[PDB]
Amino acid sequence: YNVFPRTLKWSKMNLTYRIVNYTPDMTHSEVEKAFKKAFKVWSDVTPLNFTRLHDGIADIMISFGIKEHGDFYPFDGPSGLLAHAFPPGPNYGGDAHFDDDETWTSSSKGYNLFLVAAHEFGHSLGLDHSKDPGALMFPIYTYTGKSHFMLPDDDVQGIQSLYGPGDED
Ligand SMILES: NC(=O)[C@H](CCC(=O)O)NC(=O)CCc1ccc(-c2ccc(-c3ccccc3)cc2)cc1
Ligand SMILES: [Ca+2]
Ligand SMILES: [Ca+2]
Ligand SMILES: [Ca+2]
Ligand SMILES: [Zn+2]
Ligand SMILES: [Zn+2]
Repeated sequence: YNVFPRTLKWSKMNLTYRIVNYTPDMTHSEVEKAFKKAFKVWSDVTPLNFTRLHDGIADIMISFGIKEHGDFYPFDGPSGLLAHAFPPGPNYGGDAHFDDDETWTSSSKGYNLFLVAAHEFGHSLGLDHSKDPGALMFPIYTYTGKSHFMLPDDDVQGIQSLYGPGDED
């Protein structure tokens, strides 16, 4: 695994997030739950906590967009780039953007929002790309048909090197 240069990292363990808008492809309930499940991937093996905020500015702002969408990193229509995320820091640090030209799903048809989000949140938390083909932080989108996603050992090691492991006894 690899961490971002400068080892940009969250100093607080209690993070907040907020979904600013939604993709039409899935119900709101379904989108909220994917992102929640994506966060649990990482908080299960660390002392990090993710709390939904009702309004205002959360540590991790989550949104959808197409093409030119408000920053200087436009999306590219269907296929190609699926999402992008900013490394830990103030303001736009931690924020994740997802390309709504993609068809998002909770299954195998389209791109699976949960798996893309889980990979993107790895970035928000300070992981770069892994050279290990079995890694969640591997740079190529990869589908799995497993009910209970198992975060690969490479990512566990990577994220624990930043934040230590999860709780005890
Ligand atoms: N093409 C680009 O320039 C951007 C850069 C932004 C970025 O890298 O974040 N990449 C993407 O959009 C693809 C983002 C991406 C999303 C998901 C996954 C992804 C990787 C592995 C598994 C997986 C790993 C183990 C078991 C089952 C699934 C799932 C999703 C990889 C890259
Ligand atoms: Ca795209
Ligand atoms: Ca932020
Ligand atoms: Ca869409
Ligand atoms: Zn963006
Ligand atoms: Zn990536």
